[PDB]
Amino acid sequence: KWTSTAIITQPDAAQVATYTNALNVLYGGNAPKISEVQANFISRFSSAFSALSEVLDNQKEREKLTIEQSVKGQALPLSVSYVSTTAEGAQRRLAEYIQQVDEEVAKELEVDLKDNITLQTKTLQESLETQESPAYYQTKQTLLDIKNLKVTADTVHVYRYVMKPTLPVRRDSP
Amino acid sequence: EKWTSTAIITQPDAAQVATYTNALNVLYGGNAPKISEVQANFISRFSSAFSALSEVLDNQKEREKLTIEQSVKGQALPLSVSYVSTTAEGAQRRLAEYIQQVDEEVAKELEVDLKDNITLQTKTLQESLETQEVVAQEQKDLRIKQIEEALRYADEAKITQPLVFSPAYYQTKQTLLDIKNLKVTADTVHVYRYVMKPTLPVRRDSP
Amino acid sequence: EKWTSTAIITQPDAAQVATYTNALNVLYGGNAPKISEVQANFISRFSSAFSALSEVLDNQKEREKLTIEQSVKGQALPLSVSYVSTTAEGAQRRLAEYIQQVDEEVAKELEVDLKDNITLQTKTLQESLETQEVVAQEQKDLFSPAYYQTKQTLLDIKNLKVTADTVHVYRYVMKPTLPVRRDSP
Amino acid sequence: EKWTSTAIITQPDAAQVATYTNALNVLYGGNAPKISEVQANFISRFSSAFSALSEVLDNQKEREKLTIEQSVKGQALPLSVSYVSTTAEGAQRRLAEYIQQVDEEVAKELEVDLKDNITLQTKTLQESLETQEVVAQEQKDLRIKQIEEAYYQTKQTLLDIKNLKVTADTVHVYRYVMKPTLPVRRDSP
Amino acid sequence: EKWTSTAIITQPDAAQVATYTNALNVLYGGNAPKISEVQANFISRFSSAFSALSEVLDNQKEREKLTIEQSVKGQALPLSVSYVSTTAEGAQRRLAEYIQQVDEEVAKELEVDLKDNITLQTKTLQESLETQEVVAQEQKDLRSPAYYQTKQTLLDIKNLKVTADTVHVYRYVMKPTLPVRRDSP
Repeated sequence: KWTSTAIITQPDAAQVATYTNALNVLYGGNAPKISEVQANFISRFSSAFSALSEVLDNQKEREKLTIEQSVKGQALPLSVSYVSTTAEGAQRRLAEYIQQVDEEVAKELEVDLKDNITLQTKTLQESLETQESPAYYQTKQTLLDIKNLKVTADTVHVYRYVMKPTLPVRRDSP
Repeated sequence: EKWTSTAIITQPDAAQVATYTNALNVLYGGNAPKISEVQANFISRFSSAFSALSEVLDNQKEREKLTIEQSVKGQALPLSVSYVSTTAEGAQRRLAEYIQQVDEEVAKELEVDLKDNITLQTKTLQESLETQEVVAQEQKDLRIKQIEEALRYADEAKITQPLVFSPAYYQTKQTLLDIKNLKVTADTVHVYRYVMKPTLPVRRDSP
Repeated sequence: EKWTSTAIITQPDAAQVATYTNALNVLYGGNAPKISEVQANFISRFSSAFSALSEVLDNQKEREKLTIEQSVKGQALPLSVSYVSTTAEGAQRRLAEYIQQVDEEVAKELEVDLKDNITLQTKTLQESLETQEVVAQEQKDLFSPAYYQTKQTLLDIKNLKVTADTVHVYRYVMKPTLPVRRDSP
Repeated sequence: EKWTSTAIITQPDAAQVATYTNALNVLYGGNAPKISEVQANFISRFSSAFSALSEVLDNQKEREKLTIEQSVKGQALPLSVSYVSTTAEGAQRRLAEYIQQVDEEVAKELEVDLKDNITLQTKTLQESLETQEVVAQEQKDLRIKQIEEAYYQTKQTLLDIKNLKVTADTVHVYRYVMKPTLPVRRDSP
Repeated sequence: EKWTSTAIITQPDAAQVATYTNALNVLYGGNAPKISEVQANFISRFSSAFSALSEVLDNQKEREKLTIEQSVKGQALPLSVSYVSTTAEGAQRRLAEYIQQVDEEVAKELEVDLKDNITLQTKTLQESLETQEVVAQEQKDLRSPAYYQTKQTLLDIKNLKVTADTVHVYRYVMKPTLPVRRDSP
């Protein structure tokens, strides 16, 4: 028994920007702030990561995955940990899990947008059917931008490391 | 013969709140609470109720242990709820039931709290127009007799002697149509969302 | 021997705060707190008072255990209060009373705070009305739109019906409990 | 022979903060922090300093146990403070004296901050009065040379600013919810 | 045998943050975050690093113990930082040490970021003035004093001296202590 520990935090503005712009494009000044977006992402992460963790404990060969606030009482950072049989085993699995979550959340979040790109086209292809016009021609520019952006399956990250998972030097006290 | 089952639940997403969020705009527009806020209020209402059920259940004659705690001690969401029982699927069954129980219990309270708002809005809006059109009549009956005070510009005054109102009052009457024609499906209002469904305990607890 | 009764309480209903909140609009228009903010205020004053009582009851020669805590840990509301006593009925009884004690005690301080200002603005508004009345006539020798506002707001101020049965600083989520079983000795 | 005294303390009420809040409006108007925000900031300062005292006192040869913790664990206000001492009446007196000690200490540190914000607004207001004047009068001379070959309130503000001396005696950083108690039982170890 | 030094730290004051905020009030102008927001971000950045240091220091062959926890439990600031070491004075100095070892580490990432931002704003206003010189040409091609403030600022930006030794991400509330007693089993 050896525990690897990573420390993680909300994705930085850079890591969101792609997704956040898409939201501006689609929603103007009703689009949520950058800050809120990062906050939402790490929320989504932790929330899913703690499910992984109940699940991992609820099996024949049980595993201890862990998410807690690094400074007890402070929203960020979050420090995650994992136990495995060998020092390098932990250090590698944690990382794998952190990524496993990230990916799975991210995927779902990309789905939301690629859904909204088509679900809020039904207001853009629905102003052409309203005509067939002064402020009305701005809708033509917005639909051009809602076409100009492409949500690549590698843009969104819902977390950022503060400390990459550790190689434990000592083994766990039993 | 004690096994806990746990679930992880969070605030309801926007879609599950659509119904109630709309009706709140229709009835209020500007001062109407943001989706964010509604979402929060809902989960808050759930968690509060579930923590009461919890207390009830422990003060039963035939004691039950149902719990609610923050999944990441310190973070507001998600909440992880758990329940101990006779058998593994007993726990898993009952957890779920109890979750719907609270959900529903609260969903009803909301639906009631809404039809209560439908009442108090209409009461004032009808009473506003009943004061607006009691005097916008009167002030136009004053004019038809303050001009009928004939003699200061003589012949032309007899030509001085069909109501159209502000588009401010025209809007109010149009919204009060929507507010009086607001339909509340209690089966549409959902108060929490799953992160993880109640678990089927593989092991068994013991101290 | 020792029995613990337990209520669960929360911030007052939007409706339960309505009169008070209104009275603050009439008295302050845009510096007047949101309903939501009065709600949170009120319960905060409840729990602070309730905390104090608790501490006092423990500092008696004849020791009493009254406690307040967040029902879901590290989640603001609801709060669950509890009382220990010698009989299950007695525990339930005394709790509800203490909750009421606190409620009323806070309410009447908040009442007295508002009735300070019904009295206080009827002084600060003749000092803007009857001051602008004779000071108009100093322009007549050597009427304002803001003056009628002052007149109107004062008219509203005197309409205010605030009996100390206005203020309610908490609502139950669950009324005190009748404990089947006593404490683990 | 150990006896714990206990006060419960909260943010100071709107009135005890009157001057300082007004003074903050005088210099910033619509961008001044809310009354509420000041109140919060004040008690936050009290608290932080109180916990310093507390750590300091527990590092004497002559150890003293003075503490501060939220009264409702998990809820920001009120917070309850306690002090242990040798004689019951001795605790109650010292606790209150300490509460007063911190209060005062902090008030002074806020007095300074008022002054520092005066002397930093002044030099940004004047430097924007001068830069609006001597760069828009060089636009009046780029209209005269084109013809050839409420900011007065910002000064009024500045006079109110100049006439904003605020007494030290007004500022209180906490309000009691419960004045420190006289312990009836003694502590059991 | 084993001794514990303790410091209490907070968010940095306006003064310590001025240098950095001024620079943001230039290049982002009115989209610059509030000082409140800046101070907040700083101490956040600090503690995040402090708790990483702590994680590393425990992992060393000879384990080392560095601590960060909220001074008043469940209150945001102040933080209580602490260090254990063999000797009294040694635990004091090495705390202080590890504290500045972080303050620096952070300031340097913040210098790196401001640098990066300067390089973006310069190139974002180069790319604007290369189109504005396609419109300044256009002015007397068919035959504002507002966009002459854009080039006027993009010089304050071009200037900006911001040395990483003038960026402080924490303030002491209490300097690391000299432990009178040793610890205990």
